[PDB]
Amino acid sequence: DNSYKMDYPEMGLCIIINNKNFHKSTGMTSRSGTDVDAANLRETFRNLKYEVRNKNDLTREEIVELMRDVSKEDHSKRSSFVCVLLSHGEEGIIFGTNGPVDLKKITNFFRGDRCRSLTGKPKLFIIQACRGTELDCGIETDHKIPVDADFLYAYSTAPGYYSWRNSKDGSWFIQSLCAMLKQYADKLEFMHILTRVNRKVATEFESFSFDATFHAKKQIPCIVSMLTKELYFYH
Amino acid sequence: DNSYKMDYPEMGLCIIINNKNFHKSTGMTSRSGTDVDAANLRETFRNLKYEVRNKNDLTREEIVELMRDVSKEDHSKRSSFVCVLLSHGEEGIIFGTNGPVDLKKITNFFRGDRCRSLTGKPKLFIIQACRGTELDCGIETKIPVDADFLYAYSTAPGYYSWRNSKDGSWFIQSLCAMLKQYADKLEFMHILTRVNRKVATEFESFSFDATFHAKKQIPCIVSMLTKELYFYH
Repeated sequence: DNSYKMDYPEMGLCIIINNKNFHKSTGMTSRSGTDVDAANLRETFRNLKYEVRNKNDLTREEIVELMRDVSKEDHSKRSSFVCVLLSHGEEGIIFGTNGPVDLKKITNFFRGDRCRSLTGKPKLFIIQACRGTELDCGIETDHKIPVDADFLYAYSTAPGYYSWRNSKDGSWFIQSLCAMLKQYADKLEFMHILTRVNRKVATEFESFSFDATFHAKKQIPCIVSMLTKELYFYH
Repeated sequence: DNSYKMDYPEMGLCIIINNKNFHKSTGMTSRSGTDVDAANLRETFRNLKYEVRNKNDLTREEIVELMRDVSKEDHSKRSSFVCVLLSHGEEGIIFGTNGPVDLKKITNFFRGDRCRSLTGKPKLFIIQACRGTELDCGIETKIPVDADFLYAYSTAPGYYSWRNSKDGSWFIQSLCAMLKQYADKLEFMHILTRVNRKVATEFESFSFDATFHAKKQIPCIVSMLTKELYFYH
């Protein structure tokens, strides 16, 4: 038994929180091309057999609340839990429409002692948001368990860095995560899928700008795993 | 391709920074039994065919200076790079014998653009050090310059890291055990996943004082790798 039990009646919920438009008081631009991401996500996870629920333009208060409700549901019949966050952010932070929520505040609702029906089941958080402003110039070659266990955070960039979005095909990371889940969810283990995602983002993408500052910029996502087991979507 | 090229003339360097004794001005206590870890790590990585270099009780300047030099070597004929840190720490920082060093400072020496002979090769950083003071109560029952890095932390962000003076630290004890048993079989991520399960299930703190009793720990895999990693073939 080196892999999670994924043959529970349901695979689980998959909450997509999609933030496109922010209050004038924040002074944050609208996130163009994000609805593409939310639609790609919804289809991908439907196919994996997740119970998808899309939420658009949520406030900081609305995020906490939705996470509170979802955490208090009964996940006994559910294999796992997934939560995708699409928005602006900084290191450790995602923005609701009216301002910042600490990621740790949304994730703690699910800590193995606050959501018993998820204990020992994989908690997955996919985060498409900036973790800072650094830009990657690239380089040429062309029993008891810990309450913090069973979490996986799949960030779109390295700590400190900007996360790139294309207005037409959505964010680099989500685009690549979906393509890769569709292609490999039936064969590969989840780390190996996210690893392939890393290569796709790292090698197939390069920013374009009339501004040399913002031009030719690269990106690598960042996989963060406190999973105790192998994770396969198929049985 | 899917897997890193691990058939260069050499596996690579495995630098082990092991700090036991700290300077009086630090107020820091000595890290009893840490040598057990350093020893264990030495045998393990030697058996993985790495050129192992052990360093004991380095200052913050010495650590930075050591990393700077290693990053300036020619790693052309080397498959990967490994550096293990055994010391006191805080979120994002490890301790020299005489004070703090930002981790980001030591890793930056090996950024794809600063260590050109390591570009496209796995850079592994294994960190046995606190990332804060929190205790876990537990519960019932062209490429990017930041690419090809992996961090094997002993704990989750914000948390303390447990060590047994005699038997070795929970994490390094489990890592070494797991590498010994599986480096010839599994891909690295899956090894480290076994490390998590092992630390999470097999270890539990004991104290006469409730504050410190029955505490748990989970390690934290941070991967910006772009390929699978097999220590063989």
